[PDB]
Amino acid sequence: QKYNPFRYVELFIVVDQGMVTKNNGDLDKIKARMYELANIVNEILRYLYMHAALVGLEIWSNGDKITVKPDVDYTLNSFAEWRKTDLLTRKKHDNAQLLTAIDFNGPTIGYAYIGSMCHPKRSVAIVEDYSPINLVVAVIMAHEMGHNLGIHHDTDFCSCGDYPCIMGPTISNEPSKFFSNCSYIQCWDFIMKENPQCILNEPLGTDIVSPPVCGNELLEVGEECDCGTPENCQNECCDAATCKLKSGSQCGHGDCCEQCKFSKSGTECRASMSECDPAEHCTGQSSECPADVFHKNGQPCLDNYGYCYNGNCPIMYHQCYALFGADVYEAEDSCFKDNQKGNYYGYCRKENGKKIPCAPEDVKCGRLYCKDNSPGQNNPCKMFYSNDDEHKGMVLPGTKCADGKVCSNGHCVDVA
Amino acid sequence: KYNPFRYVELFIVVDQGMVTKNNGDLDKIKARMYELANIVNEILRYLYMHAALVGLEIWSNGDKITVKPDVDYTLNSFAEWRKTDLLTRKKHDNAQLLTAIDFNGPTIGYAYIGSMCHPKRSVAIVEDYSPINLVVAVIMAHEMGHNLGIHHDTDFCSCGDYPCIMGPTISNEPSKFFSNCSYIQCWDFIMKENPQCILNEPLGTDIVSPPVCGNELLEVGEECDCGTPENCQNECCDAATCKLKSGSQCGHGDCCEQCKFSKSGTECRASMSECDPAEHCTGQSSECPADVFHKNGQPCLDNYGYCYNGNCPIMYHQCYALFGADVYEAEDSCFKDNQKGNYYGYCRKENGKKIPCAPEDVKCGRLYCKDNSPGQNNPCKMFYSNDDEHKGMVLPGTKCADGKVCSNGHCV
Ligand SMILES: CC(C)C[C@H](NC(=O)c1ccco1)C(=O)N[C@@H](Cc1c[nH]c2ccccc12)C(=O)O
Ligand SMILES: CC(C)C[C@H](NC(=O)c1ccco1)C(=O)N[C@@H](Cc1c[nH]c2ccccc12)C(=O)O
Ligand SMILES: *[C@@H]1O[C@H](CO)[C@@H](O)[C@H](O)[C@H]1NC(C)=O
Ligand SMILES: [Ca+2]
Ligand SMILES: [Ca+2]
Ligand SMILES: [Ca+2]
Ligand SMILES: [Ca+2]
Ligand SMILES: [Ca+2]
Ligand SMILES: [Ca+2]
Ligand SMILES: [Zn+2]
Ligand SMILES: [Zn+2]
Repeated sequence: QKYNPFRYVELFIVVDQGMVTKNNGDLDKIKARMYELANIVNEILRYLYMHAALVGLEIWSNGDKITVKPDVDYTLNSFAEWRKTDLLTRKKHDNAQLLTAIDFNGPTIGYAYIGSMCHPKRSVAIVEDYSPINLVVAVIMAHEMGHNLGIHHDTDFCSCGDYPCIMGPTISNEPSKFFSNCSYIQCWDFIMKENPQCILNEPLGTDIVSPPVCGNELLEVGEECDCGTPENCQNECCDAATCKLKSGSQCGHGDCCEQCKFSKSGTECRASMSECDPAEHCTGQSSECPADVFHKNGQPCLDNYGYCYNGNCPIMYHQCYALFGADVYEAEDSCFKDNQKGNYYGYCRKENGKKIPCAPEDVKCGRLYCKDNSPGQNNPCKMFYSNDDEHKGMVLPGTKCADGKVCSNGHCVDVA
Repeated sequence: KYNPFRYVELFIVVDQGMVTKNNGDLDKIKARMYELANIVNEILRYLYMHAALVGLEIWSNGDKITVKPDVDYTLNSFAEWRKTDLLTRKKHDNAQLLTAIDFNGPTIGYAYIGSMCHPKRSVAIVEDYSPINLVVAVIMAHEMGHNLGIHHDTDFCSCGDYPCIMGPTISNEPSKFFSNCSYIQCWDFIMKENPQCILNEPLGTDIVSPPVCGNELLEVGEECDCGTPENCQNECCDAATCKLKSGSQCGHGDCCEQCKFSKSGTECRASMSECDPAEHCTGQSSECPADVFHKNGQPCLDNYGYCYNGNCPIMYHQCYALFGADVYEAEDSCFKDNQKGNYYGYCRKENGKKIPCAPEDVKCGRLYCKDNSPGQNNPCKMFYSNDDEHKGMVLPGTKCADGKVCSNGHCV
């Protein structure tokens, strides 16, 4: 299971009603451009060791499914909410942008949550159809996505050469394709230090909706392999320019592809996480590490210390350990009553602003309590809270709150 | 010149139990304390650490705290003594109480985890478990390693076929070796939570125990010292005479280029700011000058700040440190939640207890910064973690007005 240096943003573009009428209804033409923007956005991000892959296009040729308002802050929280409640529940994807004809107040031609990549709500960005030039619109797209990647503007002695850089204070008439030194650092700081696990997988060709394109470094339909331009290709299994495999190779992609041949059967290709993570192994007859399989969510795991959840086994014990280190354990039940106060630290589910208190049963599903015996600092009900992320130190969704019960969204709901 | 090592400046406090046990022979106790401290420096070398005994206090009259058999009491009591008494009249990084009175849950040692340099918590307690110096020494090494965020050797950390310093339990025949985990954790805690109080190198005169040749600590009567002749790697000093070999000039301190002097203008000390007048050497100077600063209050940085202990603290620079780029100084109006008296909003502390700011001292408690993150707009964002309520307080010495500044929670 080799380590991929790249990440991948499985993008989802939405196009507003406004934008459509601009284009006289030509749905096919829109699609065509959204396919092209995508490839320029992936071109651009390559410097950052990142790819951009269009896994969904949804044109509101019917009508805007949210009110697209001139004030760009309302509109963004609005698109972020629809992204989460409607789009996400219908389609898997990492990041969604909204292209629009609507004139924003600023004037602002782009607006996007900082360091949000992968956040169920905030991994989003609004983008003005600020020009017919695709190089321009794509630069804006890549720019906002950069903000999501937690990149801030260039300042001071940031450089991308003697051209206009992507995260420059403001856009040029004749824009370049170049992120800046400052951008590359800030972006990889965000990955290293926030880890958006969701951009980790290479998207499958079937998964991608743009006409397959050879040399974009995205394996796609009809391609036997892809490894960029002839000048960049390190894959001696692949004819960079024709995207077909070379002579004897049975493969030129995947974790189950060695030298150029298929991986021996039994060859582990996806390491197990926990006991809710059955390992995967190569078929001996294919080129890709077989799909990932977990156990039955809710399965007695860890000598019945926990009930499974997405391949892992969340037990209060480990949760303490992470927060508070060696020799610290689960606290007295009494400690959890502080969850009903509904204050800065004690609660269950923040809904979209306020801190909702805990139900006297749901108290084992808010802020966590641990019995810290750190000499000279013994404290029965040790708790953890930073407003640097109020989630650090809340019980993980999936944790036993009793027997035959788990914490689902603030609640100690029932198991089955 | 960057120094790998850190230097624990240890202070030992000996209790009454001990004293009676030695029938009051102080001249003796002193002698053993010196030995212990030396043994404890040997041990530590592996962590690239040193222990230097810069203080020793035998309670041969009164006992300065009622050391109870509840180690946790004795410990918090002895910590408060350290900081509200001992530390007032003696500079020192870490302190240890050797007792001869037995503690409860059969306890030979007791120390704060990762407490190194803490005004109150930089201490540990060790028990007169044994006449055997090396046995006692090791407890001291141990409860120090605790002080340093070092944990019990889990289940398979190793150090040869010897019992290791941070083993679950002590053996009948201890050894001077720290385990690999220990090296790791040590420096993680040092890297991560860097304690500044162990960076300076003890002056030879800062040390109270009889100078030693080949202990890796420059002292009085020594020209240089670089440990055993087996470990001494600078070809400038005979590591047994400690007075430099054939025609060597110097051998320690920054200003010594392999066995000889530096020269003039040669910058010698860091310069945190413009409030730190670099200081260079001169040749004829075997070492570096004393760290000159700037008469506190000397205007600095476009007239946004006034100096302090070497740096130049301004509100803005302090928002950027906590929150990153694009987060600037908040309007005075936010700072007003510092008279609220609540978990985040005070101006200082009297006794565990928080004092709300007077309207006057307001830009002198919790910090507030303007954060316009799209979708997450917050005009008066501040930092608060129960890991350290102090993280986010305005920095002791920061400009809060034309001419006025912050000190111990006031704009004055
Ligand atoms: C407050 C407002 C003025 C910020 C801008 N608006 C514009 O820059 C604009 C409108 C018409 C001409 O310029 C904004 O929308 N900022 C956006 C877009 C942006 C900022 N820098 C670059 C560089 C390259 C491409 C796009 C952008 C932003 O994302 O910050
Ligand atoms: C409650 C009690 C059993 C905890 C131990 N006690 C002992 O270690 C002990 C009692 C009689 C003989 O040994 C404790 O507080 N230990 C200390 C000191 C310690 C533990 N392991 C090592 C290894 C090397 C040096 C010192 C120690 C501790 O801090 O854990
Ligand atoms: C960016 O690169 C240029 C190299 O020309 C350098 O001058 C500039 O200061 C660098 N700054 C950062 C933050 O990398
Ligand atoms: Ca993905
Ligand atoms: Ca391709
Ligand atoms: Ca699996
Ligand atoms: Ca010191
Ligand atoms: Ca010496
Ligand atoms: Ca200076
Ligand atoms: Zn921007
Ligand atoms: Zn211990």
